[PDB]
Amino acid sequence: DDIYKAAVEQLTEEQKNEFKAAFDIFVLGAEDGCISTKELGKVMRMLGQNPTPEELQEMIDEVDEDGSGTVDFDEFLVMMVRCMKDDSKGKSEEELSDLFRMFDKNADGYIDLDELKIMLQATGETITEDDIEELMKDGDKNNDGRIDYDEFLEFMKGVE
Amino acid sequence: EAEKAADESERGMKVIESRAQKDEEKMEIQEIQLKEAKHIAEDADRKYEEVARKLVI
Repeated sequence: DDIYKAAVEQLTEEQKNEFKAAFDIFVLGAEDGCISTKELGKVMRMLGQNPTPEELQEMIDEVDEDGSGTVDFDEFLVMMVRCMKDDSKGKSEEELSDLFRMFDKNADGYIDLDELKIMLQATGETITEDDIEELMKDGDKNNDGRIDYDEFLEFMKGVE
Repeated sequence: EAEKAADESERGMKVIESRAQKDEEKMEIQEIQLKEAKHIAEDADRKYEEVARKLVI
């Protein structure tokens, strides 16, 4: 699926290398190599965070969808990418404001829907309905008809 | 006198030994019940907290 490679792309190499070499703190010998789900909470204490029963149980629910009682390495990477939200070691904002200038091609102060449609089709994918619809739900909150720099920053947080 | 005292002490031996063993049995029963109660308490805490978060939303 595309979530596995998106998690690959949204996380830096040093972080994931340390994550895996440090997950290898539970394995000791003559083991399957994949530790029980609950032990995952313990590696998190090593990470420096102090999560809570609600998030812990939810996050537990975020692994092992098919119901094997065990976690693989790709689910491991997607959950880790889904845990700390400080992606890209802090997404920038200045060049991003330049990119805000980029979304607008009529120099008005905001992003028109037509400008978004041309921007999206310039990638190579055409327009489908769920695309723009979901992109609007992600970007906007009150039907203001445009994407300003706050909603701009919010929508793509962590994305490189 | 010595013989009767020794016999009394034998009766005491068995009585108190049994008491102690019974206490140990009770200890195990109380231990498993306490573990179950702690599990249930953690369950209830989690449930209440999740409901509270949903409520806040």
